[PDB]
Formats: sequence, structure tokens, C-alpha cells
Amino acid sequence: MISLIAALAVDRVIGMENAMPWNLPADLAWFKRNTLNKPVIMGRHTWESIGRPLPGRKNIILSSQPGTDDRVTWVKSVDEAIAACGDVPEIMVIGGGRVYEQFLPKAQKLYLTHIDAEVEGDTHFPDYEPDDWESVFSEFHDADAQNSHSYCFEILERR
Ligand SMILES: NC(=O)c1ccc[n+]([C@@H]2O[C@H](COP(=O)([O-])OP(=O)(O)OC[C@H]3O[C@@H](n4cnc5c(N)ncnc54)[C@H](OP(=O)(O)O)[C@@H]3O)[C@@H](O)[C@H]2O)c1
Ligand SMILES: Nc1nc(=O)c2nc(CNc3ccc(C(=O)N[C@@H](CCC(=O)O)C(=O)O)cc3)cnc2[nH]1
Ligand SMILES: [Mn+2]
Ligand SMILES: [Mn+2]
Ligand SMILES: [Mn+2]
Repeated sequence: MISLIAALAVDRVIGMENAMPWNLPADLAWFKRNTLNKPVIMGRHTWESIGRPLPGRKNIILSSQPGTDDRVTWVKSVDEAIAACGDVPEIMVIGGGRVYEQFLPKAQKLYLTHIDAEVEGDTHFPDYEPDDWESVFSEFHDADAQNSHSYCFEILERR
């Protein structure tokens, strides 16, 4: 099973200048809980944005060019990325925009954080078709001293 996990600001913005400009510790904790002990697939730009391997996960990087770091696994196509995960119950696709576009048609589950924040961005989560997806979990949180915007955790499953 393939799942996508992402945090979206208003208008599906996910990034600007190869960064995420907000800081929401509760959402990063949600990301860690839902990805730990699973393989994570990311594109090369997202690898550069994170800047180091994510511990406790098999890190798989898509790039058309040879890898430059043997602490992670480098692959050259979507099918190779999936194969490199092996026989696991759930593969997590962690972006960015170009990678989400390619994996969305193959995904059964979306883990989305909707952040109440207006962000100028240059990268968006794919337009997906709402009729294709059922919301099976949602949890709203007001802003607090640690998290400066309200946010909603949602899990959707392909109908
Ligand atoms: N809010 C969130 O949830 C979230 C999550 C992830 C990322 N982001 C943000 O998203 C942005 C990065 O997204 P992006 O769309 O620019 O880039 P990306 O999807 O991270 O990376 C694209 C790169 O991945 C490689 N690639 C993708 N598909 C491939 C394929 N089928 N075969 C081989 N290589 C492939 C290519 O690398 P080569 O050029 O080396 O061939 C391509 O240039 C950043 O702003 C980041 O902060 C946000
Ligand atoms: N919901 C969501 N939020 C994100 O921030 C996110 N980020 C990415 C890609 N970028 C990043 C950037 C940093 C870390 C990171 O530092 N993660 C630590 C945080 C642990 C914690 O804060 O408790 C990790 O071990 O996962 C992960 C992904 C992909 N999907 C996402 N999905
Ligand atoms: Mn092929
Ligand atoms: Mn197999
Ligand atoms: Mn806000």
C-alpha cells in the first residue's frame, strides 16, 4: 500500500524557495509518528530541503542522476523506488510536489495536515478529485503557545 503524507497551507501551498517557512511542532510530531519504521520516498529537492537522513526509516531518494550519499538509497524511477521498499505493509511518500503528482494515482491513503496559514509559495500539492476519497479521521487543533496557526489532521482513504 502506498500513502502520501503532506502539510498544506491555504490554496494547497506546500513550499517556497525549497523550504517550508512555517514552524508547527505538533505537525512534525504527527509526521514522525506516522512515518517511523516505514520506508519514506522523496524527491531530490525535498532531500536537499530536509538536509539529513530521517532516523528510523529507510530513506529512498528519486533522482535521474547518480546518488551522492550512501546513507540513503538512490533510485531512478517510480517502479524502482517501490521495489526498493521491499515487502512492507505501507510505503510513505513524503514529497515534494513533483513526486506527489506521480504517486497520487497509485495511493490508497492520504495523511493531510491543513494549516490555517496564508503562504506565498511556488510548490503545491496536486489537485486531487474529492469524490475519490473518504475522510476516515479528522482532528482539529486551535493555535497555542507552541503552534502559531490552527491545524487539522485528516486521513483519507480511496473509495
Ligand atoms: N509541506 C509538505 O508537506 C512538503 C513535503 C515535501 C516537500 N515540500 C516542499 O516541496 C518543495 C520541493 O518539491 P519539488 O516539487 O520542487 O521537488 P521534489 O518533488 O522534492 O523533487 C523533484 C526531483 O526529484 C527527482 N525525481 C522526481 N521524480 C522522478 C522520477 N520519476 N525519476 C527520477 N527522478 C525523479 C528529480 O531529481 P533530479 O533533478 O535529480 O533528476 C526531480 O528534480 C520544497 O519547497 C519542500 O520544502 C513540502
Ligand atoms: N504533515 C507533514 N508535515 C511536514 O512538515 C512534512 N514535511 C515533509 C518533508 N519535510 C520534512 C522536514 C523536516 C522533517 C523533520 O525534521 N522530521 C523529524 C521531526 C521529529 C519531531 O519533530 O518530533 C522526524 O524525525 O520525522 C520531516 C520532513 C513531508 N511531509 C510532511 N507532512
Ligand atoms: Mn521503467
Ligand atoms: Mn514483493
Ligand atoms: Mn494562521
